[PDB]
Amino acid sequence: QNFELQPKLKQVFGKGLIKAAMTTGAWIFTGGVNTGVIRHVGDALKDHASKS
Amino acid sequence: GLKLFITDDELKKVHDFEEQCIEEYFREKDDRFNSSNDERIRVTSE
Repeated sequence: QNFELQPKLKQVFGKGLIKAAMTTGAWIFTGGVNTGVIRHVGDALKDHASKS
Repeated sequence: GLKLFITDDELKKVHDFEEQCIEEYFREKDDRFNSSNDERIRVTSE
């Protein structure tokens, strides 16, 4: 189901998941559709595809 | 002649080329603004 996280959590977990995926060239299996935990990685990748 | 008739698979290929170029250029552009000395001085001020 759809949820939300803390903002200070979303800055650390969000950008740190992005730089987990840049510095080694990682793969990220998600649950696919834009719900919940995938809703936060879509906003984190929105931060990714604006600065890297 | 100088014109090169291109078939539809490199038509989309030069298109997604060109989308990369336009996005990468915009990214660099705004990076040079957000790394310029003038900005640094100001953002530090505010």
